[PDB]
Amino acid sequence: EYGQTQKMNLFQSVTSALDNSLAKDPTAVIFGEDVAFGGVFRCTVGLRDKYGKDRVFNTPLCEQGIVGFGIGIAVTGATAIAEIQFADYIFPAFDQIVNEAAKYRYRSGDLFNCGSLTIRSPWGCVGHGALYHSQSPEAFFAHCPGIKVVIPRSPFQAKGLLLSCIEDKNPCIFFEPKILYRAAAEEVPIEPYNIPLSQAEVIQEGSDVTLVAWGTQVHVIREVASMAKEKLGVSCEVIDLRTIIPWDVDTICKSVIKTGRLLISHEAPLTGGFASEISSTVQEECFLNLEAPISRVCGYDTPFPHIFEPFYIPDKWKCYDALRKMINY
Amino acid sequence: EYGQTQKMNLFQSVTSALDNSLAKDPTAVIFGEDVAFGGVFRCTVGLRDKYGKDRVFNTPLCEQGIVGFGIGIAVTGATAIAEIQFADYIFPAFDQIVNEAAKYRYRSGDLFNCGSLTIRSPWGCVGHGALYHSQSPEAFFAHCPGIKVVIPRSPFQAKGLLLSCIEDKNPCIFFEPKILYRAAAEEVPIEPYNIPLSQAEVIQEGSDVTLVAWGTQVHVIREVASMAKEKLGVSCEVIDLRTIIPWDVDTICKSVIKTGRLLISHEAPLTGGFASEISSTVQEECFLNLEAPISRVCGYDTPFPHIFEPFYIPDKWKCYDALRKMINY
Amino acid sequence: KPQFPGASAEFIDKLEFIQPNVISGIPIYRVMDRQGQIINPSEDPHLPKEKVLKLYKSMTLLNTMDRILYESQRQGRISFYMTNYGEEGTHVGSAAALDNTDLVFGAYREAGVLMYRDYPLELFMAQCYGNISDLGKGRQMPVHYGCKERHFVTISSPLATQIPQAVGAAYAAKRANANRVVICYFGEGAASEGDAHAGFNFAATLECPIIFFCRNNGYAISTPTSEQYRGDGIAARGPGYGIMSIRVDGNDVFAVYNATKEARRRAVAENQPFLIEAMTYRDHPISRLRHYLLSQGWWDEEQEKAWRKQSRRKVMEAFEQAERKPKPNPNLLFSDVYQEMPAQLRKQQESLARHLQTYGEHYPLDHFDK
Amino acid sequence: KPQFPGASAEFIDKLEFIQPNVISGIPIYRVMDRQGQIINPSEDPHLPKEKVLKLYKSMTLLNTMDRILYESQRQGRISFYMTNYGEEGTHVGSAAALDNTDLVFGAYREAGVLMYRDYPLELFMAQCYGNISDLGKGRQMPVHYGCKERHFVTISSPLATQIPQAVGAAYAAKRANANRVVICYFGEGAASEGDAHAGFNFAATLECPIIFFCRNNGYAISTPTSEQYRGDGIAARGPGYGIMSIRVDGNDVFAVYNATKEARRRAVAENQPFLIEAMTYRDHPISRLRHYLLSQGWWDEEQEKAWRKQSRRKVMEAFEQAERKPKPNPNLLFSDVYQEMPAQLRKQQESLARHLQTYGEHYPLDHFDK
Ligand SMILES: Cc1ncc(C[n+]2csc(CCOP(=O)(O)OP(=O)(O)O)c2C)c(N)n1
Ligand SMILES: Cc1ncc(C[n+]2csc(CCOP(=O)(O)OP(=O)(O)O)c2C)c(N)n1
Ligand SMILES: [Cl-]
Ligand SMILES: [Cl-]
Ligand SMILES: [Cl-]
Ligand SMILES: [Cl-]
Ligand SMILES: [K+]
Ligand SMILES: [K+]
Ligand SMILES: [K+]
Ligand SMILES: [K+]
Ligand SMILES: [Mn+2]
Ligand SMILES: [Mn+2]
Repeated sequence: EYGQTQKMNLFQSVTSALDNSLAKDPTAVIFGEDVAFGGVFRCTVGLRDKYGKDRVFNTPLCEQGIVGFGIGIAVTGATAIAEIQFADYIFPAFDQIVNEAAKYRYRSGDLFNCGSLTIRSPWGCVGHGALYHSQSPEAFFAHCPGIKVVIPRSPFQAKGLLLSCIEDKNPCIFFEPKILYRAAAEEVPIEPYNIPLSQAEVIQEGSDVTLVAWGTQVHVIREVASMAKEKLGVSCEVIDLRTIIPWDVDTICKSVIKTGRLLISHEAPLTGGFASEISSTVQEECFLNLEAPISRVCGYDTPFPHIFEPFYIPDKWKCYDALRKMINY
Repeated sequence: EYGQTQKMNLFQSVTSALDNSLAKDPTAVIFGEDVAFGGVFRCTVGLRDKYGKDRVFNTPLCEQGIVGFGIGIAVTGATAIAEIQFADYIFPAFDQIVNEAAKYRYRSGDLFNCGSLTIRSPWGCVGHGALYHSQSPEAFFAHCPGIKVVIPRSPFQAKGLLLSCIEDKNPCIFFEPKILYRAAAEEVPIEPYNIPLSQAEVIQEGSDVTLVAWGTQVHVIREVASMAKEKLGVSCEVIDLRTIIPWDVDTICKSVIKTGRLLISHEAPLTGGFASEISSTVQEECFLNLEAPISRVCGYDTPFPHIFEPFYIPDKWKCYDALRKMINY
Repeated sequence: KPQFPGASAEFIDKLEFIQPNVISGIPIYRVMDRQGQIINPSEDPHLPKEKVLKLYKSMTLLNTMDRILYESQRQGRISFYMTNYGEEGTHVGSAAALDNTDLVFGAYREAGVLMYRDYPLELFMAQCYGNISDLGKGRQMPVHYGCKERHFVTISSPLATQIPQAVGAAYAAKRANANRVVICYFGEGAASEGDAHAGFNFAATLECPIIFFCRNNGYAISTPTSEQYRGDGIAARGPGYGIMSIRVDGNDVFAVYNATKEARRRAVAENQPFLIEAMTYRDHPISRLRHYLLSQGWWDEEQEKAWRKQSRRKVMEAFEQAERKPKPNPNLLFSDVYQEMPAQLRKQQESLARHLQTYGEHYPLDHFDK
Repeated sequence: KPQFPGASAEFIDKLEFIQPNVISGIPIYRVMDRQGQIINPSEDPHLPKEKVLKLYKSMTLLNTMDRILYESQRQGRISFYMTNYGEEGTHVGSAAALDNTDLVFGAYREAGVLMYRDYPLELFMAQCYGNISDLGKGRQMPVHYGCKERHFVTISSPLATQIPQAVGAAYAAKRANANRVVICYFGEGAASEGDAHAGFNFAATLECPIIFFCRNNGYAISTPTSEQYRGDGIAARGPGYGIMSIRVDGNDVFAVYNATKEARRRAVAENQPFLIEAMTYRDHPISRLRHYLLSQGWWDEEQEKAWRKQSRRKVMEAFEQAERKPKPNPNLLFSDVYQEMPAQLRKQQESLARHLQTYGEHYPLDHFDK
């Protein structure tokens, strides 16, 4: 389908996407903290040697600077691939992302833009990351028209989605689930290929209930589907959202019109979490089809704890129990 | 009920609250850009003369510094009342608010806190503010456990809610609707009084539909209620949310169990807006009572425009039309 | 003898704190005195008469437009305005020392750069009125100018955000082998923002061909510089980042020109940042240049009168035209949020169209394009 | 003759950029050489034997604990650790020059300050293990220490955020007439953050009794200082903010002590900030102090051996105890988010309790308190 493949874990698939990008786009540069020696999660190994120190380089330790600097590169039309070392540390750049990058094209009447910016950042829980190496900030960014927010669930998906982000003519934030960096490998095409943005993927068809998640949590809901089938004889339709904004309203609504039930799950805290936007939209569009209340199985409304992580996360049991109750409603 | 009153507009009611606070709390200080001469919206007039330059003072032009500095004052137990000149400019302080202020008590096991911090900032549309003097950022903050977010609809409400914020033992963001600063005055008690946080107010009882808003948009929904009564014979229950987080789930759900319909409105963009959290929660709790889909009448998913403002805002006609359709569903 | 990677320095065997020199700070570079007289002949740029007249007419035309738009604002004809009074020389002097294609990032005091670059009066007006001629499609507040043709990046309200962006554009220019420099203007107040520290440091470590131009007029709204900083202004910060730095008299168009011209030359040749801090008031740049012209025999009272009349007429002609144009179609509030309009955003646009069909009487549709 | 409010300076009639002096930067203050010999007798603080022994045993005890916890981390007994190797002298030397009640803000290299302040081994361990004895209730990553009794504000992972907070606490101290100073530690990497520019500037304009202590060890993770800044380290930035500044040899506990003691004295008397940049490596502070002790006749090989044994035993005793304690009740993941638990948060806590009743077999409840 896509030419020769090799087994790659998620960090390798990121390197491959970045390599493909710099090979085909002579404007493209990669920068951030500690990117030059290959990055703290290895995502840029070999790239400075292959493409040159003027193209893969370290910045000072200043996230607001990293994003402002990336916006400026993109204003000249050059492809700027910025790294933020953990998603938890994207906040100092919030004003540059929200007030500047997201608004740049609109506010200038399209005289200027920063479409050729992509910000990539490790994201989500990692077992022991605690408050500042665990966060999933996508809902903060979801309320900001003018940026795209994209989160893959695997190495094949990561390379295709990241290539799309890099090439998309809008500033994109690409969140890489860091617990998957060295998890299982899968076959990934060596040459470039794209997966469309704003398109959810139905990974398993079903008829009784729709399950929606993104990132690592897709694997959790896949397992929940299996538990529901085996233990309850319930047929689950499993959907990976992939793009947080602009999101694929049509695919989710079509599924819920068919099943009549929806459960959305994410690691991020419940309140103001992106599940609230999906839930309220699906309720508006599929109201007459809803057999039970749409359920949200999310992280608790606390900071992300160190020793308590096993009790914090919306794991397969929490999702399964919510599902069981919804099936019984 | 509250002792002697005087007519005050919203800026005067803010000054009165701040005056009352500094009179009764010798630790309290007020600081930010241009606060010393009385502020760009007059909210601090006379306070430096009355209480001293060490208590009401200007900072350098640096929002991340203003909030970090306020957190430090609060860590010593002193009351810190920080001003951010427009809510649109709160973003440079996002990391200090979200990673630091909101998490300070939790992450230290309550060995340290910044409960005595309050951040006040002008908020919402003003007719011609465009992208950066119009914003309503409350949904960005709603996803951050550990902060409170409070928005009044009038001078009486502003002084009582602000006094509560200042005295509350948690870091609070108090958003002052700037289009109301010099709008109509009302009677406001001269002496201090408190309005509880996390408590919505039913301002008009009704039986057919529940309307929820906050800030200036409360006045819009009050008018919508009047239009619905006169034009449709529809009885609306009008609710001012007042606190965005932690929000008064119980008051809203009780109302919707009674009416069976809900319309939520806010100036902020629809997607990821706080109406999504209210809608998804009410749907979970009041599912069997819902006669029609919960409707959200919000700003569009664009930056806030200059010349197009009259067409952007969720005005009384947009709310009325949504309501009419919901009544007919 | 010290072996530390973080700094290159000797040992010292006695405890001595380093004291800032603020009472006698970095001196203020001057070329002409208040009577318009050249002080040091070896520093005279000897600009030709046509160029110097262009500096003078650019400044005065800006001042004429300021007067009229400021009055328009007082009447609520436009919603907002920021004047350039006292700024005219720093902007026209520096713009004259740039290449036409050098990229400009700024704030709301930079209209003179556009005026020097022959930005039409009709387009300054179009932006302030948000009318159909505005390429910004009426979306921003007045005085938020931008011109892709004249390499003047659209202004945004959040202070200092353009500083690290300017550095990124300069890095990209370096790679492109542009032989182009970027200039970035900001006030002394804005220099307190974290983004200023970001931009200065990145420009030095990443070796970018950028001029940082700080306008120090002693105030940021109500805040005097005594409450803004305690070092020797902004120029004294440059050397701490490794940035070559100078302070100039912002009322002296020649001192500004000379410093900008030399900064541009070296920034582009060496790929290193330069910082110019221009001192002004918030003894005027226009007066001082007029005195100079009057010495060369290059101006006189008759020419001053005719130009005053001609410039008022040109500004009035643009003003009247701008007020009479319609505003853009309200549809334009939805485009350019992304390059391509998302289906869900198009849905919102269709919902406005339907709404206006039914409730349009309640909207000021009179003067919007249809 | 210049009349500008933004700066105090003369005119100059020739164009001259100000060049940074980076090749011969601010010199490095030294008190003892690498052989532990005092270089300049007038600078000797002549600390008494008991205090100097305390400096030495604090450093070595920290080093003993580092060795053991670093091995524990390699085995996955704890999830994370940061050592203090090379940091021991800057932290113990500076802590010794402070008052017991002076408030400390820091980052993850500041454990030695707590060790000097007699923070129990059991509590360093409790935090790394997240066990029932941790007053932080197991919520943060290892090495994120805090102690209200010892005036050591809890560490957080985001770099530099504590810098403007430290300034606010110092402003409040000033008002309280504390006669207290705040010290704020950060690395040379962290100094690149916008919050560093915020803290330095606010401390100067608001006249705060604060010591900024920058640890320059030449690297921020993989990034050498050549990619971090281009001025003369961090000390050269101080004077640009109006901040009295000094650079010291961080391998010299006496130079650190002297500079911190004098900074504290003047900060508290004058209500002005001081910046100390301590140069280290990432010729060790412990070795250099040992040589000094050995000259005074204050230590010898027998005492070194007995102390090595005693300190290993004390650390081992704490280690074993820490590993055997249970973790806190999982309920504690809900408290202190706000002072009072919101009803909706209590609802989430009840939902976890119900969940664990039914699915508890699937949770590692074995070693959590009940
Ligand atoms: C981040 C941010 N904070 C605050 C403001 C409000 N503000 C608009 S202009 C100004 C003063 C700017 O002073 P300076 O940079 O010295 O420029 P000047 O107006 O003197 O030319 C302020 C505080 C803003 N636009 N952006
Ligand atoms: C805002 C933020 N960005 C990035 C990091 C990741 N990080 C943890 S330590 C470190 C290097 C810090 O260097 P420095 O301040 O020089 O301290 P040192 O480790 O040398 O003692 C980095 C980049 C972080 N914790 N916070
Ligand atoms: Cl502005
Ligand atoms: Cl600016
Ligand atoms: Cl850390
Ligand atoms: Cl730090
Ligand atoms: K992109
Ligand atoms: K409070
Ligand atoms: K700007
Ligand atoms: K910190
Ligand atoms: Mn100024
Ligand atoms: Mn370092």
